[PDB]
Amino acid sequence: LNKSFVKKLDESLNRKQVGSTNVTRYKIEDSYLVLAAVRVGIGGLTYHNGAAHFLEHLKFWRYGENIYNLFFQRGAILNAYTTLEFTDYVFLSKEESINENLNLLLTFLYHHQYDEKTISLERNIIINEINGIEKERHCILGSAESISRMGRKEFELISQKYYTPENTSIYVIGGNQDIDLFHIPTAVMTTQYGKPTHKVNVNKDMILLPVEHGDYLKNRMICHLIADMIKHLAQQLEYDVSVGLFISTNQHSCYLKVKKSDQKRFSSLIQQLSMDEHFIETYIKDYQWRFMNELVINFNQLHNIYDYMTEYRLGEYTVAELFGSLDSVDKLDILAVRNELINQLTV
Amino acid sequence: QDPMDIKINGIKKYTIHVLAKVSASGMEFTQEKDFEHQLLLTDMLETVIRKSVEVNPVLHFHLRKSIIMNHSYFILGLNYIPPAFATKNVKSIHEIYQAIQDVNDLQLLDEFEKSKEKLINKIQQYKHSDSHSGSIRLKDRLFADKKYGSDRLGNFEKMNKITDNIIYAAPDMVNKICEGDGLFYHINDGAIHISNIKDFNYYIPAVINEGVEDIRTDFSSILTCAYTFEHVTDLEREILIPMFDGYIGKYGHSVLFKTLRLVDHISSHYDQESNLLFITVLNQLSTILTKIQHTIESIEFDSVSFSLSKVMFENESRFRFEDINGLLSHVIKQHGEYKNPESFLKAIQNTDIADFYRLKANMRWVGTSIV
Repeated sequence: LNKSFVKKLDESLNRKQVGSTNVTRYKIEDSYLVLAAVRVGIGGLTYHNGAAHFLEHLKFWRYGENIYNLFFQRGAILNAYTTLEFTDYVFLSKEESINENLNLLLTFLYHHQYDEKTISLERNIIINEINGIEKERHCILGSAESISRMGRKEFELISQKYYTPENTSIYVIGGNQDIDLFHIPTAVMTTQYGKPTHKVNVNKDMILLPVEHGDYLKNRMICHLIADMIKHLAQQLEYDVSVGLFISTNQHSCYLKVKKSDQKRFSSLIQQLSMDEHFIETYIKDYQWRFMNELVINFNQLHNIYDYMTEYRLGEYTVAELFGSLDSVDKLDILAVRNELINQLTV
Repeated sequence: QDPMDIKINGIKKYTIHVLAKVSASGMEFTQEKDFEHQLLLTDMLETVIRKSVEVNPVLHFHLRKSIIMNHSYFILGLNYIPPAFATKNVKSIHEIYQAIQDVNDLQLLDEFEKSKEKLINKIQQYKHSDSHSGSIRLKDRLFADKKYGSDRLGNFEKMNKITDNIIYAAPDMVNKICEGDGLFYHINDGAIHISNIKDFNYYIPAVINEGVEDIRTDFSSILTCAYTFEHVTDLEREILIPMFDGYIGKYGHSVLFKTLRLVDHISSHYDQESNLLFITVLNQLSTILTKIQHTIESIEFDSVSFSLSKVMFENESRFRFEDINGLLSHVIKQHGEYKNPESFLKAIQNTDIADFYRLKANMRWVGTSIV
């Protein structure tokens, strides 16, 4: 029953090395489209000047060609976005075109030369974006002054250090064809630089509260659980505290984001969690049922499957290990994190 | 037993199964005098029934009074884990009916105010739009009936005056949902099953006021032009005209984008319910008006760009079919072989540029709204 469903998903989920990169594959029979995503380990936090987002705009150019226009003429829509720690390039297409579209994309991503006119043109575009969530957007975009302090030598050096197969994760969802090096020879287009070490520049009116008590997957379970508990308690009591999440693939810990003005109210709710002895145990059971229901529903949409691969590293971990981590969450884990949240708020 | 079992093969295998019932109300939604009452009771019923039915293995319960081509339908939907992958078997259609008939009236009264506020907010946000409101005013004057425009989600004054004595019309609604004749749809094991062959005849309102000008005075501008087509076939309404809308105002370097880039926030949408193609653009609007009109009047096509619009529209349809709800809505609404997604995709691939010139000859301007 439930065991056969988890086994059903895991037999279609695999991850293997292709060249010098890694490809996470989830095959779907009779799917109408196939989602391909290329995720490079560099985002708004890698450089606090908007450098990763700037590189994202430059990566669309190679020898005067624009890959968005090339994809568009092939009937495919290429979408790119920069987050705090990654830059994603995602597109949908029929499976027959996946191999050629993917190799064409990697051809642009592993190109490391950008002339001065392209750099200045994209800077003017990005300045218009800056002059045109909000803090995170402006942190990723950077400022007009910050991106004006970077030139060709910076962008080309950053490209060679970060835009490599070793610093790239590929996700292909849908269809039934496997991804191999013969069809994507760009997966060995390496530079002299290996995968860069995960350096995180996290930078005054908010606080960041860590959720770290267990393994990588366990921290996601507890972070979502406590955030949902606090929001529920803040509704009955009509607290007006916003609770943001910082859950990144390269972070072992998860984090709660709350306004420094709303700290007293959030602190009262955290201390209020352990009042009702049965509230934590019943909410964990409801979350475990809701988590499984959403996963079954979400595993029909291609982008939702991708979100599980990025947040829970599905592919490196099996679906069985995902539900095993979910089922291992007890009220003692919630109380242990509750104590560390109180100690963090206390000082 | 069902009279038929119309099994459509070649369907994407989803993680869930779906059982849906579509019950037809032959009278047009404009003819229904208790339209605001039926909407509110349906939402009250759905909320109460959801609490009893949305348990394992049922993942989502759906019950709405929807409008499909200017006709009201009761649509009941059930998404559930397949019995081979579920710890509990799903209830039968008889047990789902019994749950609807076992709904307590106090439970419905407990949802009256919340459902009323929910629907009131939907009416306001649908009318209070920055861009869509222009198309709402056009449809009101073009059709001389506010049910096609502002009152499409219900009249605000009628909905706001509803009291909780509406509970006495609940047996009538329960009877219509449970005993009214309808078609059953079942998605399971890479197939779509339909209980019977019956295509509900579409209805499109006729334009009564032709050549409408919404001269409106307000301070911060925006414009909206409406077009229609004559002798609209099913192929045009479902494929060709949606392709034409993407060709002129959506697909990359659209005809309107390039045209209006000379002046230097453009949007277009074809409303299948009203057979109206709207073009919305944010002093300078006076030149844009004549520029848009002359561009639509002298519109031309070519086979290379046409072939790209076919590919783009096929992939947009494929993306809708990826979602099991998008697939279900397609099979419910389409007629004949278009219910089959493969046949619908094949019909897109078989279109030719001569279809666009037939559409151009049948195209005309009907209204314009400027704020």
